[PDB]
Formats: sequence, structure tokens, C-alpha cells
Amino acid sequence: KKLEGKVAVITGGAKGLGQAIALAYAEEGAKVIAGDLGDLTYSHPNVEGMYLNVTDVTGVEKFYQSVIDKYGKIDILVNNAGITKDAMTRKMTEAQWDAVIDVNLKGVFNLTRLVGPQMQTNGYGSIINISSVVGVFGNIGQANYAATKAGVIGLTMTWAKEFALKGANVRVNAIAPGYIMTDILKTVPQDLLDKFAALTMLNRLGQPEEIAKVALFLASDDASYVTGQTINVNGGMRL
Amino acid sequence: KKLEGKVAVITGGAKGLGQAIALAYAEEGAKVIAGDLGDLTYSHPNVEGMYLNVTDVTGVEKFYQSVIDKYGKIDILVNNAGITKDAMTRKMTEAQWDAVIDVNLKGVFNLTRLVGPQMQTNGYGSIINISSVVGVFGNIGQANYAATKAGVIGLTMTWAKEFALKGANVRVNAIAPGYIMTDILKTVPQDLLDKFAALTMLNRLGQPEEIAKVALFLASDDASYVTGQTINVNGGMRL
Amino acid sequence: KKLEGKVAVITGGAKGLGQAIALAYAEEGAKVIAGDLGDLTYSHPNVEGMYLNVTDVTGVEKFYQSVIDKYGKIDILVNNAGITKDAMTRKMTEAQWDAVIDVNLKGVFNLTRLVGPQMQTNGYGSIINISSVVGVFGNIGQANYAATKAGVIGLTMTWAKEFALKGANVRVNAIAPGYIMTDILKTVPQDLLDKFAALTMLNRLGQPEEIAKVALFLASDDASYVTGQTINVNGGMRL
Amino acid sequence: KKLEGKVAVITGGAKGLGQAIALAYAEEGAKVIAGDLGDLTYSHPNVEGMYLNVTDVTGVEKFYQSVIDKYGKIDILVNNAGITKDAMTRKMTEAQWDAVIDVNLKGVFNLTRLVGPQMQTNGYGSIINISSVVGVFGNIGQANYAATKAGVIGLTMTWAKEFALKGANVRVNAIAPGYIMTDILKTVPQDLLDKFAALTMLNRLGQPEEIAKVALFLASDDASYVTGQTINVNGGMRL
Ligand SMILES: NC(=O)c1ccc[n+]([C@@H]2O[C@H](COP(=O)([O-])OP(=O)(O)OC[C@H]3O[C@@H](n4cnc5c(N)ncnc54)[C@H](O)[C@@H]3O)[C@@H](O)[C@H]2O)c1
Ligand SMILES: NC(=O)c1ccc[n+]([C@@H]2O[C@H](COP(=O)([O-])OP(=O)(O)OC[C@H]3O[C@@H](n4cnc5c(N)ncnc54)[C@H](O)[C@@H]3O)[C@@H](O)[C@H]2O)c1
Ligand SMILES: NC(=O)c1ccc[n+]([C@@H]2O[C@H](COP(=O)([O-])OP(=O)(O)OC[C@H]3O[C@@H](n4cnc5c(N)ncnc54)[C@H](O)[C@@H]3O)[C@@H](O)[C@H]2O)c1
Ligand SMILES: NC(=O)c1ccc[n+]([C@@H]2O[C@H](COP(=O)([O-])OP(=O)(O)OC[C@H]3O[C@@H](n4cnc5c(N)ncnc54)[C@H](O)[C@@H]3O)[C@@H](O)[C@H]2O)c1
Repeated sequence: KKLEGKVAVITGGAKGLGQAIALAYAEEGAKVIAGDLGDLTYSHPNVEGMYLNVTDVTGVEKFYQSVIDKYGKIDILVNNAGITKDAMTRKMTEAQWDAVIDVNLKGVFNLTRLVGPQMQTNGYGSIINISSVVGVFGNIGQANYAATKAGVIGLTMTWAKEFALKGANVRVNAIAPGYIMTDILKTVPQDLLDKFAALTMLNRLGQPEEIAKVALFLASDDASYVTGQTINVNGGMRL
Repeated sequence: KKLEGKVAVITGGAKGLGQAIALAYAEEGAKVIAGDLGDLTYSHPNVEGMYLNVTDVTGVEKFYQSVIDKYGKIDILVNNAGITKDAMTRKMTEAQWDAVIDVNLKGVFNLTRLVGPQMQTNGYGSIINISSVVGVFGNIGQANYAATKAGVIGLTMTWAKEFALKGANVRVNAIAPGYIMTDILKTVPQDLLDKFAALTMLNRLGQPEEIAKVALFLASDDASYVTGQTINVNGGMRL
Repeated sequence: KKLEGKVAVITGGAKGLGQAIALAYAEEGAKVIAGDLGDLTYSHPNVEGMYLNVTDVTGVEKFYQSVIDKYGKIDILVNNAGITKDAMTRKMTEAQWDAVIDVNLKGVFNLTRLVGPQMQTNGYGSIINISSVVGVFGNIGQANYAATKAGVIGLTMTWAKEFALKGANVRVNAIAPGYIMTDILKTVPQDLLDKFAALTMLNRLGQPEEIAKVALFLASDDASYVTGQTINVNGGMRL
Repeated sequence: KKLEGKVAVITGGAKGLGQAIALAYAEEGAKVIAGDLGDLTYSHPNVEGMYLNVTDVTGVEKFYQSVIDKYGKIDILVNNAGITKDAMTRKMTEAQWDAVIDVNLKGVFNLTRLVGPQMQTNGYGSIINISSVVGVFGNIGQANYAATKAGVIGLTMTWAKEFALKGANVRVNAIAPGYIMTDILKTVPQDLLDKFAALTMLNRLGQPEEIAKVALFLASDDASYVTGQTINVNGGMRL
């Protein structure tokens, strides 16, 4: 199978895109660890749920070491955990700003600074960061979120360079999804979601499996000459 | 299999990337028509060679109608045929300019103007154009080639919009390869090749199969929410 | 003045953006040669109209040599002449394709292959190519035009590299205008002007002077460290 | 003069690019406030130095209100304050991460959330964010910096949309400088400076004034139809 014998960590893996990615990987033979604040909303023999708060530095170290102790190595990392706290910038509170940067940007750093160097030392890995169409185009009411999702692209390019030093076969890429119905959209008015669908060339929102399949491509050796990239998976949207 | 029952046309399919893409498709259940000026340099039970000169408008129509007569429809098109005629712009001749625009840009139009609308009418298809790192960054000695490979991106985006009108599930994307070991690199001095490898994050040139696997991804329903995109497959190169 | 003592050639300089750019340059101390098929629709003490058909290679050389004989050198070149021949790809004729590629792509090459190397030899120059928002995003009914305006970006990057080799202070950039109210856009129904305007962040179309001021910036030493770039001047449009 | 009558705030205005921008604006008639942690290293009659720590939310409000009380309005904002704390990601400390995100991303938010809405309410303004070639390409040893300078592009696009709502003529853009000879770069070994220069098409590093001239263009009405953009001012660099 495509990921047979590979160990994959998925942050925010309890539901939504993270669930879809975990299941796609597990169906292709990966040993998957789905880390989340919440219990998994699903079961698969090759998905282990673990508690993970990507904002708790001490907790991230404990999670990382627990995975290494049990599974030996981490071949694939998907930095998928993410939140929104939307507001017009005129009204956005310090807490709305801080929380989004902490999960979506620092939380990516907190775990990658452990996993990525481990991949370099092992001479192999694939890291997939989850950006957003909002990071590529900006979006009203989302200065915090857009900063993080554009920021993830900066991390992606930097780490694609760094972790491939000294001949290490480590790739780092990002996926920038368009709009997919998950709980992250709970505060987004339906008028906007309908507008977003109409802005795609395919005239529709995406499904979680449509992101998972691209994540599977990038994690696998099929994408062996793809690194440093941000792949837009957005039905052709311009936002 | 990923392309079971699909009919795929690959221009420039006799060797190089076109051959690699044809074989990848053929191994995933597609019936492949490999169109080229030259005889195929390989065989496969699912690949049929046909004469195709993408610059001969009348011949392209004949080729197209022959494929439709045999198989009834075309589900996948890869516009891969391409040439170089390198020269500094200071010295480039009219013939060097004209030939490259004719194959690499008009040739893409000549066949796609038949296949793409047929996909739109059938309600389904996937078109993969082959750009180049040179279209994304430019390159010394290649203004003609760069114009065409950047031009192909304009075609890609336009057609991703046009052929998905009226609810048609037609996707159009481009692959921009970096430097891949094929015959098109015969004329490039070896010192420059070594330089090219060092410009990649992976510190190596690519193999044809590394492009073929991405072409397979895009042709398949795995890429169902990917359209209008140019995927760089270049080992992280900046040129 | 910003361009005092410089000699500038503007193709398509009889009206529209070409006229606005010519006048902006002429008001900043440049001697401007406005080349066009038609007579200039304006006059200025620093603008000389000359016949130029960018598609006639022999005539382009005659124009070039005439300008050099009179003016000694050309410091600035704006490759502005351009046309559309719109059609859905399914109906686009060979002539509609050919004419647009010949003016908008080959025409740029035809004059630049003389002027650019001359700037390099002289140790100084600035070239401004005119792309379009359509080259950046594609547009239904404009595959030919989109191919050319995306292709111009490939030319831009290539020439920025080539003409600055061996110590020459030659810069090459492009402007990608959004929808600008030239004679041609003045005819379109208001209902549709409103539509394009609504795709911009400023909720309006542009004026020709708004392109000219950017062309003045890039031609001038204010842009001395800007090369290889395509500047979108489009009110924040996503098309 | 180009900015006569306009009030401009420049963060990090005591030295480096901020100084160059402040002086360029002052020479074109702007009333300039240069905010910084330290005293200005220069004098000009139309530059007022003020204490500003962009990371102190409360102090930022006090600074903002002081400027409004004295000058009435803020027409132009340049978010230039920035720091580096370089480290390979494997060694980067939490403090190195935190400080760079706080200045380079949150600091931009802290002041813009006051100034930008004020521009929207006044119906006019121009905001210039300072990104970097590192935000566009990534760079080894600079994951924190790259995250922030890519993030600034996300902010730029978001605010170009938000602050122009309801017909307000507010533009938001970014400049991404290449390697510019400010104080730190002068101390790097000559071998390295030559290496960096060799990555540019012009084979040289930039001077601060070359950034300031672009900042002047964007602040001015010459850039009236430019918004949502990131302008690379890098000599044609690929990093
Ligand atoms: N659904 C979309 O339209 C869309 C579009 C673009 C990008 N994204 C991104 O996709 C990713 C996944 O989001 P989703 O749409 O599945 O949303 P979701 O809310 O359904 O799932 C997010 C998951 O991440 C978790 N999480 C939140 N904070 C965490 C923390 N501190 N530590 C560990 N886990 C944490 C949640 O508990 C949750 O299970 C996010 O990065 C999001 O920004 C989503
Ligand atoms: N190999 C690389 O490094 C690289 C990088 C980027 C892009 N590309 C491109 O990928 C494509 C394939 O190139 P390749 O590397 O396999 O080169 P190649 O020279 O090995 O193969 C090209 C094939 O196209 C065919 N062809 C040429 N003109 C034709 C015409 N008028 N009609 C029909 N067929 C024609 C050739 O006969 C040949 O079989 C090209 O578009 C090329 O520009 C290659
Ligand atoms: N106006 C817009 O909204 C817009 C947007 C994006 C790009 N553009 C581009 O800006 C440029 C200027 O367009 P415009 O709106 O001013 O159009 P225009 O039609 O008003 O003017 C074009 C001028 O180019 C000249 N020209 C055409 N073919 C020529 C040839 N073979 N040789 C010499 N001159 C020739 C014409 O005679 C004419 O004077 C074009 O490249 C156009 O594609 C325009
Ligand atoms: N010089 C370059 O090559 C280059 C390239 C790309 C981007 N940049 C960026 O340009 C900007 C200016 O850089 P520079 O080269 O002039 O650097 P610099 O270090 O010479 O000057 C930066 C100034 O911002 C200041 N500053 C730092 N923290 C602050 C805070 N909390 N509040 C207020 N002011 C603060 C400093 O006191 C200093 O005066 C930075 O954002 C930067 O990262 C510089």
C-alpha cells in the first residue's frame, strides 16, 4: 500500500480534514497517530488517538516523545490543527489575535521543531502544512487567520530548504484548501459560503476527502520531486 | 485502478516525459493514444501509437476524429509535445522563435480546441498541460521557450474556467517540471546541469517517472478539487 | 524631471494607454517616439509619431534604425501595442489565434531583440512590457489573449536576466493592468462595467493615467532596484 | 510636492530603511512621525521622533492618540519595525520565535488596527507593510522571520479588502526588499555579500534609498490603482 510501514502524525485529527487525512493514510497502510484536544470521532485499527494541545510546549514534547517511544520514528507530519476567531480588524480583540497565531502558527512550529530535525537525521520524511485560500488571497474579517495561513507558506519554504540539507530526503509542502464544510465554518454566514461556492470554477464547495487525497499524494513517494510548494485545492477559486 | 476505462491522449508520447506519462496511465487501466512525429520507443498493451504533428491543423483534426471514431470520447488530454530552439535574444532568429511558439503554444491550442469542448459537452474530463520551471522563472537563452511555457499557464487558467461552464466536471491544470533527465537536455552543457541540480533543495535532477506520477494524480479523481493550477515539480528549484 | 534627457519608444502610442504613457514621459523631460499604425490622436513638443507595425519584421528594423539615426540611442522601451480577438475556444478561428499571438507576443520580441541588446551595449535601459490581469488569472473567451499576456511575463523575466548580464544596468519589468477606461472599454454596457468594477477592492475601473504613472515609476531611477517583476495595477482585482 | 499635506507614520523610523523612508517622505512635503524604541539617528524639520514600542499594546494606543491629537489624522502608515533572531529550527528557542512574531506580525496589527479603520472612516489612506524576499522564498535559519514576512502578505491582502469597504479610497500594499545595505549587512564577510549579490540579476545588493523610492511611489497618488500587492524590490533576486 502507498504508505505501508510509514508512521504519520496528524495534528487536529479528531474530526474534519484531519480525520479525513488520517483515514486516507490508514487505508494506505500507514501507522497513524491522530493528536487532538478532543477524543477521536471515529475508529480505525491503524489510527491511535492521543491528546495533543499544539499550543502547550511542554505537552508537545511529551506527545512527541510518546510517539517516538512507541513507533520509533515519524515519517510523515501533517500540521492540520487550526482555528478561526473572526472579526473586522477595527473590533478584533487581543485574545482573538493571540489564540489564532498561537494555534495556527506557533503550534506548527512547536511540533515541527522536534519532528522535522528528526526526519533530517533519519534522512527521510514528508511534512504537509495546511494553509488556506485565505492565506493566498486574504479575506475580510480574518486578519489574524490570514496572517497565520500566509505565514505557514513561509515556514513551508524555509523548512523544505533546511530539512533537506546534508542530502536528507525530506520534503515540505503545504495544501491551501478552499472551503470544505467542517465545524471551522460554524460562525461563517451562509450568504458568504454560497458566495464562496460561486467563486470556484467548479461552482461548488469541496469535500474533506478531496483534501485527504492530495495529502496522501504529498505524503507518498509519488510526490518525490515536489517540495517547497503550496498546492491550492480550491476548485479554481479566486477569493 | 485509478484510470480504469478512461481514454487518454498524450501528445509527444514517443519518448521522454510523454512516454513516462503514457506508461503510468496505461498501468492504471487507461487506454492511451500516444501521438508523436516519431515511432514509439516502447510498447504496452494499453498504449497505441498514432502519427500526430501538433503544428499541422488539418492533421490534428484528422487525428482527433480518428480517436473519437475508435473510442467514442477522450477523457484525459496531456499536452506534452514540446521543443527548444535556444539562443540569446540578441542572436535568436525568426525561425527559432516561430518554431517554438508553433509547437509549444499553438500546438496546444490546435488539439485542445477540439478535445476540451468535447469534454465540456460530455460533462467530464481532465487536461494536463506541460509548462516548465522556465515559464515560472524565465531562463537565459530561452525567451521563446519561456514565452510558451508561461503562455501555457494563461491557457490553463482560461480553459479551467471555460470548460467547466454549465456544470461540466472538467479540470485543467499544468505541471511545471524542473530539469528532468530526457533527450531535451542533450544540448545543455554538463556544467550547467550540475549548476541546475545545486539550485534544487533536493540537490538532484528529477526522473521522468517523478513527473508521470504527478500527471497520474492530476488525471485521476484524486485531484477532483484541483483545477486552474500550475504544479511545480522541480525539487524546490529557484532558477 | 524624472526622465530628463532620456529617449523612450512606446509602441501602440497613438491612443489609449500608449498615449497616456507617452504624455506622462514627455512631461518628465523624455523625448518620446510613439510608434503606431495610425496617426497620433494628440500632439506634444516631446512626442514624435512614427509608423510602426510590430508584426512586420522588416519594418520594425527600419523604424529602429530611424530612431537610432535621429536620437542616437533608446533608453526606455514600452511594448504596449496589443489587440484582442475574443472567442470561446470552441469557436476561435485560426486567424483569431494567429493575429493576437503575432501582435501581443511576437511583436514584443521583434522590436525588443533590437532595442534590449542596444541598451545592454550602452550600459543602461528600462523596458516595460504590458501584460494584463487576464494573463495573471485567465478569462473566458480569451484563450489567445491570455496566452500572450501570460507569455509576456515569461519574456519579462528572461530579458531581465539576459540584458543585465556582463555588468549592464538594464531593467525589464511588466505592468499587468486591470480594466482601464480606454476608448474600447467606453463602449461596453454599463451593467458589465459594474461587474468588473465589483471584482476590484476599490469598486471601480482604472483610468489610463493610473497606468501611465506606474510606467513612469518603472522607467525612472525610482525603480532602480526593481527588475524581473510584473506589477498588477488593477485596483486589487481577482478575475 | 508628492506628499504635500499628508501625515505619515513610520514605525522603526530611527535608522535603516525606516530612516530612509522618513526622509524621502519629508523631502516630498509630508509631515512625518518616526516612531522607534530609540532616539532618531538623524534630523529633519518635518520628521518628529516619538517613542514607540510596537509590541506594547497600551503604549501603541497612547502613541496613536498623541499623533491624532497633534496632527489630526494619519494619511500614510509604514509598518517597518522589524527584527531577526536567526537559528536553525532544530536549535531555535521559544524566545527567538516569540520575539520575532511579536514585533514583526503582532506589532503590525497593534498599530494598524487603530490607523487603518481611521483611514477607512476618513475615506482615504495608504498603508505600506514591509515584507522581505525571505517571506517570498523562505531562508535557511530564519523560520521565525520567514513566517512573519510571509504573514505580512496575508495581512496586506486582507486589509486592502477590509479598509476599502464602503467606497473608502484606502490602499494597502507591501514592499519585499531583497538584501539592502543597512548597518548589519555591512558587517557580513565580503565573500558572503558577493554570494548574495550573485543571486540578483543586477549582481549587486540594494541601497536603502532604493526601498524608500518605492515606498514613496506607493504612498503617493502615483499608485492610485495599486492595492493588495507585494512589490519585490530585490534586483531580480531568487533566494
Ligand atoms: N474547512 C475549510 O473550509 C478549511 C479551509 C482552509 C483551511 N482549513 C484548515 O484545515 C485545518 C483543519 O480544519 P477543519 O476545517 O477540519 O476544522 P475543524 O474545526 O473541524 O477541525 C479542527 C481540529 O483541530 C483541533 N484543534 C484546535 N485547536 C487545537 C490545539 N490547540 N491542539 C490540537 N488540536 C487542536 C480541533 O479540536 C479539531 O478537531 C485547519 O488548519 C484549517 O485552518 C480549513
Ligand atoms: N526534460 C525536462 O527537463 C523538461 C523540463 C520542463 C518541461 N519539459 C517539457 O516536457 C515536455 C516533454 O519534453 P521531454 O523532456 O520529454 O523532451 P523530448 O525531446 O524527449 O520529447 C519530446 C517529444 O515531443 C515530440 N514532438 C516534438 N514536436 C512535435 C510535434 N510538432 N508534434 C508532435 N510531437 C512532437 C517529440 O518527437 C518527442 O517525442 C515538453 O513540453 C518540454 O518542454 C521538459
Ligand atoms: N485598456 C485595458 O483595460 C487593458 C487591460 C490590460 C492590458 N491592456 C493592454 O494595454 C495595451 C494598450 O491597450 P489599450 O487599452 O490602450 O488599447 P487600444 O486599442 O486603445 O490601443 C492600442 C494601440 O495599439 C496599436 N496597435 C495595434 N496593433 C499594432 C501593431 N501591429 N503595430 C503597432 N501598433 C499597433 C493600435 O493601433 C492602438 O493605437 C495593450 O497591450 C492591451 O492589451 C489593456
Ligand atoms: N535591510 C534588509 O536587507 C531588509 C530586507 C528585507 C526586509 N527588511 C525589513 O525592513 C525593516 C527595516 O529593516 P532594517 O534593515 O532597516 O533594520 P534595522 O535593524 O536597521 O532597523 C529596524 C528599526 O526598527 C526598530 N524596532 C525594533 N523593534 C521595535 C519595536 N518593538 N518597536 C518600535 N521599533 C522597533 C529598531 O529600533 C530599528 O530602529 C524590517 O522590517 C526588516 O526586517 C530589511
